[PDB]
Amino acid sequence: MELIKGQALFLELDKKDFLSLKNNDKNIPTFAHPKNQEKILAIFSLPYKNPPQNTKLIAFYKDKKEEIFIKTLEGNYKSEKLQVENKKIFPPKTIQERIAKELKEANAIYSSYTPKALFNGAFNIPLNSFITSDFGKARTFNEKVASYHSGTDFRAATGTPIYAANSGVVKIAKDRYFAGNSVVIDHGFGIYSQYYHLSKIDVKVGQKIKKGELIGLSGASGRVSGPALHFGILAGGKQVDPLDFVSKFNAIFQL
Ligand SMILES: NS(=O)(=O)c1ccc(-c2ccc(CC(=O)NO)cc2)cc1
Ligand SMILES: [Zn+2]
Repeated sequence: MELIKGQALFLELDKKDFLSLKNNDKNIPTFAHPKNQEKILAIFSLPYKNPPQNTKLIAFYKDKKEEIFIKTLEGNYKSEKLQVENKKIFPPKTIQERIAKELKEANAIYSSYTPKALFNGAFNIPLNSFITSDFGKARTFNEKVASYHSGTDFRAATGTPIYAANSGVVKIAKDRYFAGNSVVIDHGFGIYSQYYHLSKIDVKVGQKIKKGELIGLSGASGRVSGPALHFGILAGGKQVDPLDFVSKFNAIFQL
């Protein structure tokens, strides 16, 4: 199979006599195919930075093993040539500490797998705006990816209402260093949506939020480049193309 880096892939497998799905010694969870009852699904993601050239998954069954080969593609992302090497930047220890703390808080949340659907049908757009900055915009130094845009940015003046893209449980609802005022929703199955640089947060941690329900007002908090909404999707343990994902997810979980 073929998958562009920084993208998610819903794998289809026979339900019957299935024991596990592995990638070397790291197990991948599975969930029901909502229409076809003889199948199950698994989300596989390739990171934008340093993906392997290829991947070999193994679906182990009671009576056999079933290999999946996935070729990694570069795709067609925008990329600007960097001039100054991404040298180890030297922040004040107060900022270093906050980033480290927030990294630890985030990793714990993003590997807190919930084995049921908290969502309700398809994802919707968190607002009815347009993309000002695509996902996957890379900054490159001697053909190596130094950094990239982990989500997609919508046009939003400060104070534009933002709504949850799907139903779920709120896991983060606060100001963070890089993200600014952040909302992060667990939709189940390792699927998390992200809403950053808000001017106002209208939800609490642990709160059940419905799709289409208001989560906050867009802002510019922690955003150097002016007011806008940053929308991100983490799934299969990786930041992925949010619109590519929504499209793939929605084709399965429509109604
Ligand atoms: N879920 S997480 O691990 O806490 C997390 C992931 C990504 C970012 C992030 C930081 C800076 C920018 C720059 C930008 O131009 N935004 O508009 C974009 C995204 C922040 C937090
Ligand atoms: Zn952004």
